[PDB]
Amino acid sequence: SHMSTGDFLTKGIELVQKAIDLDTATQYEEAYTAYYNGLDYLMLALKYEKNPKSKDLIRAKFTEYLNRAEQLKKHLESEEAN
Amino acid sequence: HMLQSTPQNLVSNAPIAETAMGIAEPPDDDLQARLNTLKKQ
Repeated sequence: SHMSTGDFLTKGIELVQKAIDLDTATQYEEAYTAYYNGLDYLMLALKYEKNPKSKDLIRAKFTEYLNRAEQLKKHLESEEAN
Repeated sequence: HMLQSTPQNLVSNAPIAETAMGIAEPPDDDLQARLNTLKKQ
């Protein structure tokens, strides 16, 4: 019922670029949310990608942003408990 | 205090803008597992 016309990869990148700006600004709450939004799009880009070289690059970048988002989350859990 | 230095455990792996540039012109199992964990609460 909806055609999936847009590029999930470039949407994911758009959201990660925003996350990076927020992360740099120490706006970690907002950055964390931006990262996970970006990652949901990159995960779908990965699931549906048919070029193995492209999949390899998407995987490498996904992992990097996921590592960072996980760090932010632990930090926020720490501030929340304290 | 109003301000605090960013903690060293957050500084060290801070992104540079360059990481997300030039990727796209405008194995997966453990990755989806970690994303599932990340989004909760």
